[PDB]
Amino acid sequence: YDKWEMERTDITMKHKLGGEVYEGVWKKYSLTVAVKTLKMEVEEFLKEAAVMKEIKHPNLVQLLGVCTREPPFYIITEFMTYGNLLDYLRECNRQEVNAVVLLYMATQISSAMEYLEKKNFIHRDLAARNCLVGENHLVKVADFGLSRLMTGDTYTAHAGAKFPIKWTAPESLAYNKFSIKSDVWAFGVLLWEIATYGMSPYPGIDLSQVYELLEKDYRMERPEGCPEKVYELMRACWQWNPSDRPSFAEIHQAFETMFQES
Ligand SMILES: COc1ccc(O)cc1-c1c[nH]c2ncc(-c3cncc(C(=O)N(C)C)c3)cc12
Repeated sequence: YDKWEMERTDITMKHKLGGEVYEGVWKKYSLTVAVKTLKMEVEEFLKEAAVMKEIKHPNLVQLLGVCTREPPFYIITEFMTYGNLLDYLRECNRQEVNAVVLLYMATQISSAMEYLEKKNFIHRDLAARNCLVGENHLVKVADFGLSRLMTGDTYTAHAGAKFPIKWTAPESLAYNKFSIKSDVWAFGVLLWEIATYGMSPYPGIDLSQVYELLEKDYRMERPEGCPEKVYELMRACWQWNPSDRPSFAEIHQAFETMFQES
């Protein structure tokens, strides 16, 4: 798609942000942008740009342009001024980022995931570190790793793939299998990260025993201050059987109701 194509000279790099990711300026609009460069495999990078062209949602990071004719290749996106959600929650004023703001953040993220669910994408690395925060608690999900997968289907990760174990669904840990329901599992963990203002999940629990614990129905306990209804949602996301987990449309509806009633 050539409406997306721009010359690399249209952008000036201002600050390196790691991970081959720069804060840049789109000079004709004096616009601050994020720029991902390639110093992963080329074809993988180009397909990631291709997927992002199809994505249009208020809570998914918006593609602005690509430079894909000649190396080095660029993917240019909107810039989210406050950076990743994990550090944002860890460093925030909790009187400002209070319970209703946490609900608002969860509603936004579930809205993005509902859109992906509907458009046959999976994310596969849903976590606070991969959400970005703009002004007035706007949250966007980073969408650079999206894979096409018809919502009824399963992706099998390449042999020897390494996971973020504590965000990873049981079926992914055991069988390298991913679906939108494994994104639902990860969303549950993300909810826990939000509720704890960015605590690390399963604290102190040895990574090699996480799977064994999950199969015996161990789950993280309700965070201090966490509303019971939100915790119930976490627990639904963490059902062992992927088909028992709620869809993102249901999750989003549930949060929309909670947020509106707050
Ligand atoms: C081409 O865009 C990307 C490619 C890779 C990536 O990981 C993210 C982005 C991305 C898009 N919009 C963004 N808006 C803002 C920031 C950003 C600003 N400041 C600090 C941080 C941060 O938390 N750390 C550096 C740890 C992130 C990143 C982005």
